[PDB]
Amino acid sequence: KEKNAAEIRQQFAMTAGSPIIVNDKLERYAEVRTAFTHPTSFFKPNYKGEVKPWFLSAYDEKVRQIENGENGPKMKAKNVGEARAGRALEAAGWTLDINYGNIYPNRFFMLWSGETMTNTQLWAPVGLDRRPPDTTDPVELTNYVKFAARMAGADLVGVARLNRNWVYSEAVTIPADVPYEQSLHKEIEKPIVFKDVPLPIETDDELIIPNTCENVIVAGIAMNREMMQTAPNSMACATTAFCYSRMCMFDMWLCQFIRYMGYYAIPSCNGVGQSVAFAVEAGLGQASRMGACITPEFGPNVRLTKVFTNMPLVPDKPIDFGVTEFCETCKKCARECPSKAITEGPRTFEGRSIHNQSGKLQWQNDYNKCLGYWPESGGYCGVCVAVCPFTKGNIWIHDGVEWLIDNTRFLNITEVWDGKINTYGLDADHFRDTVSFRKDRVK
Amino acid sequence: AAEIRQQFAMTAGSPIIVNDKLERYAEVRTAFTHPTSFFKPNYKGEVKPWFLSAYDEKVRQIENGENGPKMKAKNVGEARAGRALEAAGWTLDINYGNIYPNRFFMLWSGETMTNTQLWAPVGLDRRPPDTTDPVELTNYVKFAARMAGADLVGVARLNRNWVYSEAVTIPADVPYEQSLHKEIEKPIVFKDVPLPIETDDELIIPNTCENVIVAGIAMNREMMQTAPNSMACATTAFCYSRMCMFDMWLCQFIRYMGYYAIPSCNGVGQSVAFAVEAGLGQASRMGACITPEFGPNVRLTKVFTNMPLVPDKPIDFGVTEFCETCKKCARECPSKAITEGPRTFEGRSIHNQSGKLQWQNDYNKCLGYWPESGGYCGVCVAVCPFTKNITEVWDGKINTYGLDADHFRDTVSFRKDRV
Ligand SMILES: Oc1cccc(Cl)c1
Ligand SMILES: Oc1cccc(Cl)c1
Ligand code: SF4
Ligand code: SF4
Ligand code: SF4
Ligand code: SF4
Repeated sequence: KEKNAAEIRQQFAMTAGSPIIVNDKLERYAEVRTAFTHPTSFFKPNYKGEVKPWFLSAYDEKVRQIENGENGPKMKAKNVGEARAGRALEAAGWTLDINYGNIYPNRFFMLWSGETMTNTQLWAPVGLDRRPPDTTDPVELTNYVKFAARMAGADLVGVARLNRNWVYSEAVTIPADVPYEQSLHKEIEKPIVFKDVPLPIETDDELIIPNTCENVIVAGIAMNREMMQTAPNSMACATTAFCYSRMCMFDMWLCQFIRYMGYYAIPSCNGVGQSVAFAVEAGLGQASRMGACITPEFGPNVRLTKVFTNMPLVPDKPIDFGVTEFCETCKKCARECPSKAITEGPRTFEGRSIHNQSGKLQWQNDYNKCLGYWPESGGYCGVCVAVCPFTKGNIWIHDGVEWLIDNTRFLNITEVWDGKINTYGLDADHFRDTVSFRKDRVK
Repeated sequence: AAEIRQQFAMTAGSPIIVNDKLERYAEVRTAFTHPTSFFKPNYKGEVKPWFLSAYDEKVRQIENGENGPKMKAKNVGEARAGRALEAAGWTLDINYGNIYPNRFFMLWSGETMTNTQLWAPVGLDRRPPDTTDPVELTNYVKFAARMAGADLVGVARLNRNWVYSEAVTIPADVPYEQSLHKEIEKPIVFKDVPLPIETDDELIIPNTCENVIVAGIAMNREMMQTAPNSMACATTAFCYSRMCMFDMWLCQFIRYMGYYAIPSCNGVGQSVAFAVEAGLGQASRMGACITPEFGPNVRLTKVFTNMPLVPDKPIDFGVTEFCETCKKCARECPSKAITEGPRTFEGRSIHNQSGKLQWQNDYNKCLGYWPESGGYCGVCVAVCPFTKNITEVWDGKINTYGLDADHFRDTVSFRKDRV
């Protein structure tokens, strides 16, 4: 029986309700607490023992590997030119991303209003962003916005009501008068608040999201399997990087579509809130031991971005295809993790360190240990994603009655450069899995 | 598809036939820019820049619940959604085509880009190349081109006949808000200099700029078949933003490999000629490059570089002989812009470059239909055999970037077909 991704999603659909289990110690999480930004984790030694911002120490390791003809830690390249080429591809992939994630809200690409954008100015005579909505029916709007999402580069798209528990209490950002070249030295915190205002607006003191901001649209941006399977080496860094620029394009495209439909839209990429939780509530997939959203189509080998809006929409149903029970017995990511960051224990409500948000039931991982491996390896690792059985393209089988996971699944870089590739790194052997008709956009 | 393209490869040599009269063509002569064609009436009889008159028709259509000229939408909501999708598609494109060289997204150096600055401590853009072998470089850069969103990619030596003699641009310190009102003409010249450079007087391409890399960016078939209505405008628009990201991504890769790279999108030179010389397809009666995978339903962009590369062979799969007897685009064109006659070396008007054997079309007649219809037409692309209602499009099949899984296998690539 030929694989039917739509059938699979329908088979495992849940009844409505946020799947994330929480208790009374839950409070919104200040973004500065992530390992990338917090002072306790931001600094890492380089290979000479010099203590630096982690990404500068990682740069030192990239340079060292190129000079030594390596594609990764102790991984010899074919020659220096191949080592150089992998890092050139990685660096280029980030072209449309600011400071590794686009996290500053309402700066650079992540503007909360389209008014100053060159595209908005060019189109101003038509008045699409000033004319009241011609469609308020959530059913039709869901079909329109999901169609637009696929045009804008999403491989998966889902809708959820906005759960404010996953919106950061304070964002990391920069003052509005700070030019890019000083941005990394002038980062500040700024509260994200919800108020009775008509439009998203930023004051000197606050980023203000309107109380009318009902919905979040979550996109999955598929990474390339062959390149991620080289983790922790450079080609895994390149598929990561290119997908961050795809995320940025998605956010801007979709926000402009929503604005030109007469609503407002807030982009975010890696900023504003916790993408994994939104993705789980929007039904893209389930949380996992490693901490990523695992999808039926791509496993965890998929990036996430999201857009917040007042556009009326129909929320999607969460999905339960057994990930929690497989993660309970699998632990491959924990065993293979080069830094032992991933727990082999049970889920708890108690954060392992400052980097975890306490009060939600999850596997609690040590993300300072994870980040510490990045300067050592000169990359963004990804070994957990690479070894997860759900990342394999071969997991789904049909037994004549229904779909199921094949339990047998759970028991070099020159060839990548010389091997299979297609547009955006997508794989035509599986691309049919993300075909979409109206019936699977809105019910 | 790899079998087909090898089967139809020609021996080396530009297939475009030229004569002694050929001269490089000033970009201002295109119908989009030239003063004789730029102003068009709207439906009220008011003469405006053609795209503003076209805007007025889009507004009139939304108000009247239409997706195109005399084409009722399901309701006003559907009409609005089609124009919202079209407008959004252009997000990463400046003034319909990114033609101003070394402005906005089309910078000729990576030095000021936020990504280059972030990566500066690694020194990839200042380190000499570690690879000079054109075979390996061709494989690397084509792999990168596919990562960067090209559905097709080819390489040719740069033929300066197709580089505009003078570009349309704006002064470097003019802000976006005044760009449309302060467009100027600036020569593109070739000189013995190390790097692409712009002076007050000239855009200077180095004599070492040996090669052009041409990308095909596939449009969506269902949407283009709604031409001249709004969903054909939307697939057009989204692919212009795909073009811009391709140029920037690939230029950065080439720079981080130790070479220089000039992006262009619709600027700098004539994409159809470059695409034919790079083997993506053949010229056609309508004037487009027709590819085996997509026919003419594919957009083009290109990047110029001194990176050593292996030129691809031109391809001949019989387009010329088919266009000789077909004439379907010419009979369906709503403005009679496309000739039914034979190819000549003599342009029909200022908008054509004389001195090259081609079907000569009247591109002022084409542009005149755009304000009338409120869109970018595309009927010629839609009806062409090589290419093979709006509610059904919105309710129907779609996939990532509008690509089609029924055909996506045709653009799979291994090293054997890259070099
Ligand atoms: O969020 C990410 C992911 C990978 C690399 C970096 Cl630097 C940031
Ligand atoms: O080059 C193009 C193509 C379509 C529309 C416009 Cl305005 C320009
Ligand atoms: S490797 Fe195993 S335990 Fe880890 S996330 Fe994947 S399925 Fe779960
Ligand atoms: S990215 Fe690497 S170091 Fe981090 S959790 Fe995954 S396997 Fe461990
Ligand atoms: S775009 Fe339309 S008007 Fe222009 S040549 Fe093609 S069919 Fe004719
Ligand atoms: S419609 Fe016919 S004559 Fe026109 S470009 Fe296509 S094949 Fe050629």
